[PDB]
Parts: sequence; C-alpha cells; structure tokens
Amino acid sequence: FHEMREPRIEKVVVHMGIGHANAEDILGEITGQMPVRTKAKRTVGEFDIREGDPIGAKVTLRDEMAEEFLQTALPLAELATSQFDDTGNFSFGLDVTVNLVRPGYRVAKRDKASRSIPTKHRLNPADAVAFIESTYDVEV
Amino acid sequence: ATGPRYKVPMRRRREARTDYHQRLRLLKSGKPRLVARKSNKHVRAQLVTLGPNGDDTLASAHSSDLAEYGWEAPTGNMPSAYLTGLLAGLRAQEAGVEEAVLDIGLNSPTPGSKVFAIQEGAIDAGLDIPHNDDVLADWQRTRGAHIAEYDEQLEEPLYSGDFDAADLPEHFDELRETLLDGDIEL
Amino acid sequence: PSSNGPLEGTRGKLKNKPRDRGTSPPQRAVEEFDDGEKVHLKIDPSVPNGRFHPRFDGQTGTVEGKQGDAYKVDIVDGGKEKTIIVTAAHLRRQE
Amino acid sequence: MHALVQLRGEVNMHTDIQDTLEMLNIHHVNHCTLVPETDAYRGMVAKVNDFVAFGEPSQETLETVLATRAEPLEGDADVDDEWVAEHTDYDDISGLAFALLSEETTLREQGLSPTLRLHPPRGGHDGVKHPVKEGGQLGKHDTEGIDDLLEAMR
Amino acid sequence: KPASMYRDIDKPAYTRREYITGIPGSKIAQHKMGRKQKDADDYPVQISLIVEETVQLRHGSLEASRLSANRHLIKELGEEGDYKMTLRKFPHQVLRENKDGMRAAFGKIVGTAARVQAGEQLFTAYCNVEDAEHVKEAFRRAYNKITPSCRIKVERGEEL
RNA sequence: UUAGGCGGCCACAGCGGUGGGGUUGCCUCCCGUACCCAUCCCGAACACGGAAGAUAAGCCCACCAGCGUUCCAGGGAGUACUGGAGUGCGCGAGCCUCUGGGAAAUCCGGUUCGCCGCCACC
RNA sequence: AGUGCAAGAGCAAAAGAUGACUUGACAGUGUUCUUCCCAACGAGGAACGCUGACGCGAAAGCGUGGUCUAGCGAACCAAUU
RNA sequence: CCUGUCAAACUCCAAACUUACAGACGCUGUUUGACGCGGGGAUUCCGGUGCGCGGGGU
Ligand SMILES: [Cl-]
Ligand SMILES: [Cl-]
Ligand SMILES: [Mg+2]
Ligand SMILES: [Mg+2]
Ligand SMILES: [Mg+2]
Ligand SMILES: [Mg+2]
Ligand SMILES: [Mg+2]
Ligand SMILES: [Mg+2]
Ligand SMILES: [Mg+2]
Ligand SMILES: [Mg+2]
Ligand code: NA
Ligand code: NA
Ligand code: NA
Ligand code: NA
Ligand code: NA
Ligand code: NA
Ligand SMILES: [Sr+2]
Ligand SMILES: [Sr+2]
Ligand SMILES: [Sr+2]
Ligand SMILES: [Sr+2]
Ligand SMILES: [Sr+2]
Ligand SMILES: [Sr+2]
Ligand SMILES: [Sr+2]
Ligand SMILES: [Sr+2]
Repeated sequence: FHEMREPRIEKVVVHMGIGHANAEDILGEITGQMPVRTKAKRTVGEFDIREGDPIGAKVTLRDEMAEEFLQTALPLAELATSQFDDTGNFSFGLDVTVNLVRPGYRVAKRDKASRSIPTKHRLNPADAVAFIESTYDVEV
Repeated sequence: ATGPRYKVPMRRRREARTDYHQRLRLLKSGKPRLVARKSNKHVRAQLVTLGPNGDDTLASAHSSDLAEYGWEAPTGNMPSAYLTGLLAGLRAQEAGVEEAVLDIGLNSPTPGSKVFAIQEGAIDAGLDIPHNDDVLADWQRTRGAHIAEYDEQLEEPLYSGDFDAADLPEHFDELRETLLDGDIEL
Repeated sequence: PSSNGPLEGTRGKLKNKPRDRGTSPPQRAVEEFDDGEKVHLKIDPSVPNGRFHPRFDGQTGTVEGKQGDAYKVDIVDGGKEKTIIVTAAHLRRQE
Repeated sequence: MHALVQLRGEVNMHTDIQDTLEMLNIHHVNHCTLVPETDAYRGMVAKVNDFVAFGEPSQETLETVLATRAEPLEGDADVDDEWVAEHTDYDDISGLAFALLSEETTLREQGLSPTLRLHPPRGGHDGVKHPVKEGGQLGKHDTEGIDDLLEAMR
Repeated sequence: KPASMYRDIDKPAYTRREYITGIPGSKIAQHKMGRKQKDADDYPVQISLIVEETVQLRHGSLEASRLSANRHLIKELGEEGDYKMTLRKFPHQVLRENKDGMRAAFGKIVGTAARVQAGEQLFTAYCNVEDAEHVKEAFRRAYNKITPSCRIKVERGEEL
C-alpha cells in the first residue's frame, strides 16, 4: 500500500517577474531547458497598461531535470512550517516553487474521463514536510 | 448541490465521457458513427446507429477477439489498430452498413494515429467513410516498421512474454491475407 | 405595446428555469419526423438557430415535408393557414 | 339521467352558455330535456347551473310528464300507451320511462322530440335569483324536489 | 393632505426604489421601543393592536400613532419601564400627487405608506401583569391616529 | 458488466462520507521516449511503445441521509386565490351565499446516495 | 466573468479567451414567417433551402457577417457597371 | 444565531384560467348544400353603458 502512496516531485516552477526581458539568460544556465515568457491581464497605472506584453519568464521541470536542480536549490533556503499550502506545496524565494504529489495525479490532468483527487488521497501538509525532511535537510 | 438554482451537468459530461457538442455534429450526417476508442492494453472499434432509448451497436470489434484468428502479439499498437478496424468494417458489410462516419470522441486528431489506423482499416474493409489519405499513416507505420527499428536498438529485450527476438511485423501481412477471404468465421 | 419586434413580451416563454439551463440534448435536435405527423411547437432557449416566430409557441401542427434538414409545419393562425420552417430542436412529437 | 329545465331567459346571458343550452336541445324558457349522466354531459349542466333547474326524477313523475308533455319528432299528436306501443321499442309509457332513466335509449331514438315543453309552475316557483340551498330554484334539486316542479309544470 | 386620498388600496404595488427616485424618507424614528435587550418571551402578556379594515396608513400616521402611544408608556411606566413595544410594519408603498391640467398626469413623489390587510397586528406590546391596563390605554390613543376601527387583542393572559 | 464501449432520461443521478474488490482476464494508476505527434517551456498533457510493480487513486461493488434534489402521507387547508350566478350585507373600500376548480410557506413522518437501452464479456 | 452599445434573452471540453489559418460581410435564385396576431398593404428584416465559386477542419461540419430582438427610405431624378 | 417587513419593471413556488391539436358526446350539413371558393353591392372607421380585470387621476 505504501509504494502507491509515497510522494514524488511533479513540476518545479522557477519564476522571475519584472514588468519592464533580461531574466531569460540565467535560467538557461542553472536548469537545463528553454524558458517561456509570461503575459498579464487588466490595466494598471504603474506603467503596466498593455495586455499582450512580456512581463515575466518561467520554466517547468519534469523528472530528472527537477531533482538535479533541487540538489543545489534546497540547501539555500531556511525551510519553515507556515510556508506550506493545504494541498502540501511550498514556495521559496527570484521564485522557486515545487509541486510534490501522490503516484496517481494523471487522473486529474488527463482528458479521457477526468476526476479530481479525493480529500483522502490528497497530499497532507505534514506528510509533505516528512518527505522533504527525508532527503538531505531539516524542517522547522 | 448549492440549491435549486445550481445546474448539475449532463451525466456523460459529468463523467467526462461524451462530448455532446462534437457528438451532435456527427449525428447531423445521418450515417452511423464508427466509434474508435483506445486503451493502454487494447483498442476497440464499434459501429453505432442512433436509436429510441439509446445508441444501437450493429458491429463491434475488440483486439481481444483478434487472437481468435491467429494473433499472439500485443493488442494496443499500430499493427493491431488497423486489423481491429478491418474486422469491424467486415462484420458491418454483413449487417447492411454501406457507409459510416468517424467518431473519436475525446481522442485527439493527430496525424498517423491509432484512431486513423482504425479508420484506415474500416475503409479497406469496403466501407465509405469521409477521410483524408495524407493524414493517415504510411503502409509501414501501419505494418510495424517503427517497432522493429526499436528492437534493433537492443541490449535488453522489448517484449517480456516469449513471442520472438527481433519482432515479426509480417504477422500483420499474415492476418490481412486471411481476413480478405470470405470463408472466415466472423 | 412600446415596440413591434419579434421578441416583444417574450421574457417568460424564451428563457428556461435555472435547472434546464446550458446546452440541450442532441437526441431531439436530430429527430426524424415523417410527412403527415403531428408536432408541438416549443422554442428551445438554448438552441438559437432554426426557430420560428414566438407568437406560435404552443401550436400543434402537421408536418408537410422538409426544407433541407428543417421542417415545414402547417398551422391555422386564427383562420389563416401558415407554413412554418422549424428545426427538430424546436419540435416535440404529439401523444 | 337528469331533467334539465330552463328557468332564466336568453337576454343578457352569455353566448357560450346560450349555445350550450341550445346544444342540450333547450331554446325557450320552461323547456325541458332528459339528459344522461356522463363526463361530457356532467360539465354541460354545470355551465348551465345558474340558468336552469335539475335533478333525477321519479319513475312516477316522468310518466305523468311524458303523457301530457311529450310530442313526436314531427307532429301534433298525443303520446299515450297506444302511441308508444306502435312507434317506440317499448310496450307502454313505463318501459320508455325506465329505459330513459337507466340510460339505454333517448327520446330521439324513439321518434319523440328531445324537448318536453312544460307549462309555467302552478303556484309559482321558489325564485330565479337564489339556488336550491338559499330557498330559490336554480341548480341541483332533491329527487322529491324536482318532482314538485315537473308536476307543478304539468 | 387628507389621508382620504391614500387610505384605500387601488394603485398597483409601487415599491421598487431602483425605478422610483426622490422618495421622502421615513418620519418614523424607532421601530423597536422599550427595553430592546430583553426578549418577548420573558413577558407574561402579549397585547396587540389589530386593524379591522384593509387600509394603507402613511408614515406620518404611523409616527403619530406610535408617538402618543409610546409616550403614555414612558409617562406611566417611566423612561426605563419593564416593557417592549414594537411596530412590525414598514412603509414601502411610495405615493404620488399631480401638482398643467390632466396632461402629463403621472404625479411626482410625495410620501410613503404601509399596506395593512384586515386582521393584522400593526403594533404589538409585551408587558407585565400590573402594567396591562396602561397598555390597553396606550392602544386606545394609538387607534385614534390611524384610519381604521381596531381590536385590542390579548394573545397571552388568562390573569383576570 | 470479478472492474468494458456507446448512449437515452439529463441532480430520484448533486455534495459529503463508510466499507469491500483484481497471476498471463478487463479497465486503470503505473513504466519508457526509436519512431507518428507534441509542448509559445516542460513525453505533464497530447501522441507513441511497453508491463517491474499496484488495488492507494479512478472506476466497478455493498452502504449512510447530514446538505441539495424527486415523489408520497398526514398537518397547514378545501385555508390564499378563483371560473359562473345573486333585487345577498356594507356609506364606503369591501364582504358574503350557491356552483364548479384549487394553491404556496412551513412542520412532522417516509422515499431518493440513479433508472433504462444497444453492444462486448467466466 | 465575458460576449461593442438599452433592456430582456442565449452561452462553458462554448457562442467566452488565447494561437494560427482565413475573408462566407462571396455570386446568383427561391420557400417561409415577419413587417400587417387574427386579416388585405410597400421598403426593410429574419429562419430555411438550391445552383456556382471560396475559407477552415482529419471528418462530420460550420461560415449567406458581430449570439437574438434597434442602426433604416418608394418614384422621379444623378452618377456608376 | 435571534428578530421585523417588502416588490408593475423579483422568482425555489404557483393556480383558477386562457389557448393549439386529436378522440369522444352534443349540435349542425349531405332536396334548407354546411365547411370552403370565386365574383357584385354596401354601410361603417364620433360610440355609449352595466358587470369582471385593469393603467392614470384627490
Ligand atoms: Cl478511448
Ligand atoms: Cl415563423
Ligand atoms: Mg409575462
Ligand atoms: Mg313539433
Ligand atoms: Mg299562483
Ligand atoms: Mg319571486
Ligand atoms: Mg480497499
Ligand atoms: Mg348596499
Ligand atoms: Mg421628384
Ligand atoms: Mg455616381
Ligand atoms: Na511570446
Ligand atoms: Na438546456
Ligand atoms: Na403646457
Ligand atoms: Na483502489
Ligand atoms: Na420584403
Ligand atoms: Na373608431
Ligand atoms: Sr385606481
Ligand atoms: Sr380611526
Ligand atoms: Sr512517465
Ligand atoms: Sr350607496
Ligand atoms: Sr366614506
Ligand atoms: Sr376535488
Ligand atoms: Sr448568427
Ligand atoms: Sr388572457
């Protein structure tokens, strides 16, 4: 039962939102893939009126390119307790966000007969802390 | 749920199975839907006509009952997909079905896919389905040349069950030969 | 009234109760009727195309042939005969 | 089988109710018809409630009425036992009166006019303004109550 | 203006403020009188003022019959007596007056009224057993400032 | 249907939750990118090729009514309103008698945790 | 929420948003309803067809303009093909 | 939670009733030919009142 219940890394999202371009270079250096620009919605008076315009830049890391990035990313930030989501996700920061999840998340992300993951099979905040604590660092 | 104002979707939309908007367009033709549904292990091919209390299936075809003719190879692949489609149209020729349309439902319209192999198979069975010859797979990816050029990149075997070493896409040719025969027990 | 348009005073008849909202079932929209058949004229608020004049909601006509995929229905408006072009989506089989 | 008797005039009464009365073979005041009790016939007498007077008559009374007030489909003649015997499907007045009450045959079917044209009440009626319950004459009467009227209207 | 113009119910329900503009505010100040911290169930008596005829009483007639009615309970039971009076009705019906000739007959907005059906309780007081004859007297003064004849009904009180 | 496909009706089917179920079987999560195809970036998805493991998901199976929905009983209630008639009452607004219809609210008690169709299948 | 603008109405694997492609806002000719409940009347309008040429999609299919109901004008005369 | 009231331009409800078609009963038509169709000739487009429902107005 434990094997088909023990978590894993799904997608590590690194984000750099300026609003006024240069940030694409340093991510193609540290991660290992091509980056993508981020647009926005609604008119803001802080010289951000245009809708279709490059404001940010991000990257999503799957499988091996995710774990290899985290070996150098985790021993940098001082991990806390009130830095976790109810679904069992954390964000540290430049922004770095990791989406940890259970062995059956294809069900919610697929097309043919999709369903949402029940509250009994969803990742718990405390069960998420215990997973990261088990791989090269501390909590609190 | 929230109150009488709340609108719960239609059952097969709630279940996320049938796409009613695209399904409507299929029914507008009058011709029967060749329901092409995939699976991880197998592949299905149904011939469905519209009825009073629900949809009437006149000729089905699962890749499980393909083994019943002379197949020891896997069931969820490109060589299998054509032959499941060929069987379906052949059974349908004997049911009075002269023409049909293709229904893929929630399956994506990607060039040279398993659904477009089922469609290709059913047309070759004598049925008149609206297609586009260049969107279909070339005789070779339908035969199984892509799986042979993967088993050439060996070191470790592809198949686990004791079938063969370098893989035989000739089994495709060996089946289409005896399916074009009128003696065969459908 | 204030205006003479087709959709005048048609808030009630051309609007569904919250539960009958959204897209309508394709079964009735593709229904095949024969010549001489009796139908009920009710406009489906979900379906826009293939409608008739709102003044005819509630009529029970007689099919006298089709125009493409839509139906030609014969009614008696007061005393005057009319041949209504209506799609299956806006028709219902009598009895 | 009820006995409908028109007690209010044609003037000021609705066209849709005057047509129902005429459909029930009643055109003038004090004219009577013998009506069956169906679902179709039940709703006709109800629409006519306020302009009529009804109820089921007694075998005794219907016999006295038919004798003095019934006429052929065409003709001036008296309807006696001897008349009944030769045109109708019955032996005497009573066999007609019984069949009419049991709802087997009608007056038309037997060559008689569907209308029993009665004489105005002897001693006068109880009132064309209020119903039976309020001491008037409109509406469903008692079996004995209807007999008083039809006999007063000999 | 005489209440004879607005006392009857003959005009349609004209209450939607999102369509009516320039409506004069309520003349009424307090709808909950007495000791509004205590419950109505803490009292043995519940004597209400029942309206016999179906009328339409103006906010001015409501304020006036509430005023001299509550002012008797403030006079006889003191400023902080052991009572709690209530006016359960609210003025929603917006009134008009055409003020030229009959050309452009739709009148401008003058005031507000409350639709009171026959048999209903306009006022409802909750008092103590000894203070009851003071409230049956606060209601004898209250019906003189509204349009209909009224019943003073004891809903809780077999103490006589 | 010891887990399948297509549906009709489109909440009696929602929401929430308990319990049980899978050696070459089905369906999945699951494993893997040479190809067909793919991501404005990621084989995540989409597409493709395949079984080391798996019943924890989903799904299939049995069950709970607390919320929502359907219907049924009784209570409210033949009350509110009402089609027809009246030389019936009221100064009046209005009411009332007779005839034919007939609610909604809410309360308690039940039901409902989907029904059916074509096909495929130890 | 949004869908150009009044109000009412439609809409969610879309009629909404983004991307790419595209110009059907195309030519010609009708049935029907509307304008004008019933019940005659023009212009205008709408749904629905057919012949021809295109756009898109794998395909069914959709596109005779912007989701629906407002944005329109006879003769004579003027210019244009 | 407790508590007090409303809606011509509100609606989870919802009649009576009105209305399309069909069957049946009644009635009407097949020498008084209905229903329908074609043609000729009008008058008429100041209305009023009672009851029911209204919208405006003291
Ligand atoms: Cl599938
Ligand atoms: Cl129309
Ligand atoms: Mg209305
Ligand atoms: Mg005679
Ligand atoms: Mg006398
Ligand atoms: Mg008298
Ligand atoms: Mg289990
Ligand atoms: Mg009087
Ligand atoms: Mg001129
Ligand atoms: Mg010019
Ligand atoms: Na970009
Ligand atoms: Na709908
Ligand atoms: Na003036
Ligand atoms: Na499971
Ligand atoms: Na025109
Ligand atoms: Na006139
Ligand atoms: Sr008035
Ligand atoms: Sr008074
Ligand atoms: Sr994978
Ligand atoms: Sr008087
Ligand atoms: Sr007076
Ligand atoms: Sr009853
Ligand atoms: Sr359109
Ligand atoms: Sr009406």
